[PDB]
Amino acid sequence: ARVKRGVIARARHKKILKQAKGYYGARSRVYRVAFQAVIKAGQYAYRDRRQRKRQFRQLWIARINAAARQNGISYSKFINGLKKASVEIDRKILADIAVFDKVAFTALVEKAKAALA
Amino acid sequence: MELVLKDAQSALTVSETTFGRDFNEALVHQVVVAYAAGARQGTRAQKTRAEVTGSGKKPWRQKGTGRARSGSIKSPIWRSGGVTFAARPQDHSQKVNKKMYRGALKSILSELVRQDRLIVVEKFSVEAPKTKLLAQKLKDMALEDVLIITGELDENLFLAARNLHKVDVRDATGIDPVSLIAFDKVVMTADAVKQVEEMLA
Amino acid sequence: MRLNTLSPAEGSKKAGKRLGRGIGSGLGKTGGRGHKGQKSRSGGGVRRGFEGGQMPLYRRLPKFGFTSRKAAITAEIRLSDLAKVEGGVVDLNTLKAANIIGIQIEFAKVILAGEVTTPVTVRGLRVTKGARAAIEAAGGKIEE
Amino acid sequence: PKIKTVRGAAKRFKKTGKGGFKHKHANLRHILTKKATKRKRHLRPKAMVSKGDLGLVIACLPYA
RNA sequence: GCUUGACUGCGAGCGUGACGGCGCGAGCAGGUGCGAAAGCAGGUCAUAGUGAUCCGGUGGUUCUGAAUGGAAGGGCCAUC
RNA sequence: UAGCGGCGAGCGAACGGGGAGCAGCCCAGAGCCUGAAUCAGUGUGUGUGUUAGUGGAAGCGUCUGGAAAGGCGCGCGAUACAGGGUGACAGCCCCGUACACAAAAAUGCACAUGCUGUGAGCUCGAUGAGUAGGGCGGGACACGUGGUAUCCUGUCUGAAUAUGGGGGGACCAUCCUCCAAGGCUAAAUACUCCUGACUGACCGAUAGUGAACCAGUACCGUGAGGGAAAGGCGAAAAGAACCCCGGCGAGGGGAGUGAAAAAGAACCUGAAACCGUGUACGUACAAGCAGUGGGAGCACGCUUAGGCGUGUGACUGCGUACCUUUUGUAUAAUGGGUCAGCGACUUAUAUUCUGUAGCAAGGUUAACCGAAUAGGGGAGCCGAAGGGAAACCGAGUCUUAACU
Ligand SMILES: [K+]
Ligand SMILES: [K+]
Ligand SMILES: [K+]
Ligand SMILES: [K+]
Ligand SMILES: [K+]
Ligand SMILES: [K+]
Ligand SMILES: [K+]
Ligand SMILES: [K+]
Ligand SMILES: [K+]
Ligand SMILES: [K+]
Ligand SMILES: [K+]
Ligand SMILES: [K+]
Ligand SMILES: [K+]
Ligand SMILES: [K+]
Ligand SMILES: [K+]
Ligand SMILES: [Mg+2]
Ligand SMILES: [Mg+2]
Ligand SMILES: [Mg+2]
Ligand SMILES: [Mg+2]
Ligand SMILES: [Mg+2]
Ligand SMILES: [Mg+2]
Ligand SMILES: [Mg+2]
Ligand SMILES: [Mg+2]
Ligand SMILES: [Mg+2]
Ligand SMILES: [Mg+2]
Ligand SMILES: [Mg+2]
Ligand SMILES: [Mg+2]
Ligand SMILES: [Mg+2]
Ligand SMILES: [Mg+2]
Ligand SMILES: [Mg+2]
Ligand SMILES: [Mg+2]
Ligand SMILES: [Mg+2]
Ligand SMILES: [Mg+2]
Ligand SMILES: [Mg+2]
Ligand SMILES: [Mg+2]
Ligand SMILES: [Mg+2]
Ligand SMILES: [Mg+2]
Ligand SMILES: [Mg+2]
Ligand SMILES: [Mg+2]
Ligand SMILES: [Mg+2]
Ligand SMILES: [Mg+2]
Ligand SMILES: [Mg+2]
Ligand SMILES: [Mg+2]
Ligand SMILES: [Mg+2]
Ligand SMILES: [Mg+2]
Ligand SMILES: [Mg+2]
Ligand SMILES: [Mg+2]
Ligand SMILES: [Mg+2]
Ligand SMILES: [Mg+2]
Ligand SMILES: [Mg+2]
Ligand SMILES: [Mg+2]
Ligand SMILES: [Mg+2]
Ligand SMILES: [Mg+2]
Ligand SMILES: [Mg+2]
Ligand SMILES: [Mg+2]
Ligand SMILES: [Mg+2]
Ligand SMILES: [Mg+2]
Ligand SMILES: [Mg+2]
Ligand SMILES: [Mg+2]
Ligand SMILES: [Mg+2]
Ligand SMILES: [Mg+2]
Ligand SMILES: [Mg+2]
Repeated sequence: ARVKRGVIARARHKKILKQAKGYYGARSRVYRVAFQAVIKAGQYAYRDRRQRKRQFRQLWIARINAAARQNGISYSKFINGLKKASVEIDRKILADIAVFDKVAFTALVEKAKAALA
Repeated sequence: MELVLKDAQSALTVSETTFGRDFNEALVHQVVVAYAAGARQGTRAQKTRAEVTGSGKKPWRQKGTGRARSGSIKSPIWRSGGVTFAARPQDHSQKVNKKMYRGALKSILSELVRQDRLIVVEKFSVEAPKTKLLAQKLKDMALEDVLIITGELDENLFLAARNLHKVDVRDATGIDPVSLIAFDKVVMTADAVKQVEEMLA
Repeated sequence: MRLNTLSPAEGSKKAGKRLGRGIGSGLGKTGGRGHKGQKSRSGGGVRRGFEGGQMPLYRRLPKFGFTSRKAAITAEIRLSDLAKVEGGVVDLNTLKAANIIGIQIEFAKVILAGEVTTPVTVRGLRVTKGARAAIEAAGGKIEE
Repeated sequence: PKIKTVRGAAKRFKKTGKGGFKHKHANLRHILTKKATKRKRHLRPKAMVSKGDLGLVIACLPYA
């Protein structure tokens, strides 16, 4: 029962090389190099599903800070004020409102300031 | 336990142990596998590094050439080299305990009765050693793929069945577990049933 | 019941280990041998009873005893064997004929093991105190 | 082929009813005058092979 | 001063060792010494003073004894 | 197992049992008697095989197609549906196959009866000497000199010879058993350079022979010796008339053949590395494992016209390959230029444990017989009893004079 490897080996190599499309040089052409590139791409993608959540929160906070300071209050006081006012709107939504509805954002700041006063 | 004869319409009495027992799949499986293992010829070989034709000269010196170290041109790493674990001829036959063999046959025969695949007749024969006669007889009986078991194997029936690939004609002593399962129907003469009864008990 | 509807019993056919076929198997690379040393090697490992060079147990302990040739030609008969002979007389030859003892056995002893429930004459065998009581209680007799 | 008994082990161990092994004690061959009678008396009866050593003995005596 | 307990067979139980081993031990049987007796004595205030197995030697022995009776050799106990 | 054994590593019987097969004779010598038994060489009939051969059943229509053996329909043979071939897969087209037959000549074999040599039967007698045995040295016996029987003999010796002699594992006695120093002998057993037939959970061109091919060749070596690579057009050569560019080239474009010519002989399929042409997008102020998360712009598709898809990826967060070996490696430690193909826990037997199946105080057979995967075969093996070094005793036994 001699087994030739060619058909299965080809399919495995092609599966990896397909995942390496777009990579530079040997990384999209050469199995040995492409395999390492694909594993590393997977490692980074795993890491960066966690980092994405950090990076977006960082961005939302920076924008809330800018919008809050245009309305005469720091980010840190603003968040404290909203919590004392029992407002549960999260940072993704606050940052969205900061950009797209300036008047509504001002109303949130006034709510925060009233809770602090 | 009784089996009605199709031609005669009598009632042949048989033991519950042989023809009425439960199907033991695990036991039957072992015996069927053993039977197929018994059919293997097991004739093959490859050449180890000892058996490949060539010199025992070391291909190049141990050190200094910048090549991987080599010892034999017959190394299994090398093209044209030996097979690492070269096959030899093997005996693939298994032991089947006598009682497990007999137990498997009783399970099979009992299951053929439950599935209405065992057909008992008083007699089964042909006038002349003519395939056309047996082919017509099986057409009359609504049989196609059939194992025919006789008490004594007729020469006319043997010769008539030989060129029909769907049909096989055996004596009762020449039953085997795979053949009872493989054919769609099993026709037994009354005399064959008694010999099989006596054989298995 | 067809050749493609038979299965083995659950648990009856465990798959063999295959070493050195990659990470996922759990036996890749070193094949369960660990790292280096004599035991990792092809043909590697020390002989039976070897303890690293310390005088091994089977040499630091003394030899004792001798083997008796008489023991090899002496058998024990159970009470349950007494009924297995043909014709109700138990002696060496009838025990040999019944395949109870080997043909080269020259001496035999009936012991209190199992039961005797029939009258048996025992001739030319030793019998234990307990076996004698059991044989005599079943209406048997013992002849030296 | 058949496993070969370690013949030196067969001269030093005998299998008991529950599958342990009896052996003769060491230290009662010679240099006996200096040994207390108590010590020698306790070395006379046969002893059982310890748990740690059973694996070694069993390997040596496959037909015990 | 009188003595041979520096006893023989055993040993509940325990300590210490990977193991081989080593250690402590009331008490039981037999026979003993000392003392008036209770009692004590199985070496020495204790902890070093030691060498496995093999091979063989010596003495003993209700064991074995290659046709049988013996014997040789072997075993077992003591010891080198 | 018993034993042997620096009692180490290891070596390893026999007795006895079950089978296959089976067969007994002659000389060491005269007599009587005829040449009776039977083995060889040389004949010649009788079969029976071998070396060429002979006959050997039964199918058409229609659909797809380059082609039908395929599909569909309706028939027929089968002691033949083994197998091979034929323009795709054929019981019925071809070659076969089952079955039935055949030899002028040579020849194996088996019996038959000649001739030639060979002599059986019977009674009486005989019964293997430099031998057995020994001393010395060595070797062989499972047995290593050991308490070492037995066998062989290089060396030195040396019996009794049937009222005798050998052996029974030191040795002696007793008893039993056999007759050395002369020889022949079928079968069961071993093997395959070679011939025929058939088979394979054997390989399928880096495999399988080293060798599918003009291979023990080319080639290497003074020589012994070493020793490759290399298979496939198509159903059929129908292997491309003729024309055109070119050197009366190479190579190509047409034409033609063909089902197909990116089947055109550098020929089935035609992967990958590697190298190009074309198009989209990015890229000449920008620093590092080259990705990943975010992300504009552009191009091209789709179209609830909201968006989506595909390619690209400005800019930006994070981010020092893999294997190995290590306390620890981005490591400036190891290994890999890349791709494709191959390349490493197997096999046999024994043994123990687990799972599972059978049968159960029983379980199971080996060789072998059997045409038999059956059935027979229970020789054996394991288990149902242990204790003791052992004799031995035995649900106990050993220890000890004897056990609380
Ligand atoms: K048939
Ligand atoms: K392991
Ligand atoms: K006392
Ligand atoms: K057709
Ligand atoms: K055909
Ligand atoms: K001589
Ligand atoms: K004699
Ligand atoms: K070669
Ligand atoms: K080759
Ligand atoms: K980036
Ligand atoms: K290192
Ligand atoms: K280095
Ligand atoms: K196993
Ligand atoms: K099992
Ligand atoms: K006891
Ligand atoms: Mg293949
Ligand atoms: Mg590519
Ligand atoms: Mg090869
Ligand atoms: Mg059988
Ligand atoms: Mg692991
Ligand atoms: Mg390693
Ligand atoms: Mg290490
Ligand atoms: Mg290790
Ligand atoms: Mg090696
Ligand atoms: Mg028997
Ligand atoms: Mg001693
Ligand atoms: Mg105790
Ligand atoms: Mg020695
Ligand atoms: Mg004797
Ligand atoms: Mg003798
Ligand atoms: Mg002695
Ligand atoms: Mg024909
Ligand atoms: Mg084709
Ligand atoms: Mg003679
Ligand atoms: Mg002699
Ligand atoms: Mg001599
Ligand atoms: Mg001699
Ligand atoms: Mg000599
Ligand atoms: Mg010698
Ligand atoms: Mg010796
Ligand atoms: Mg003698
Ligand atoms: Mg001789
Ligand atoms: Mg080749
Ligand atoms: Mg190919
Ligand atoms: Mg030359
Ligand atoms: Mg062709
Ligand atoms: Mg041209
Ligand atoms: Mg083709
Ligand atoms: Mg091609
Ligand atoms: Mg630009
Ligand atoms: Mg600048
Ligand atoms: Mg720029
Ligand atoms: Mg740069
Ligand atoms: Mg993204
Ligand atoms: Mg960075
Ligand atoms: Mg280091
Ligand atoms: Mg690091
Ligand atoms: Mg560097
Ligand atoms: Mg490096
Ligand atoms: Mg290194
Ligand atoms: Mg390198
Ligand atoms: Mg016992």
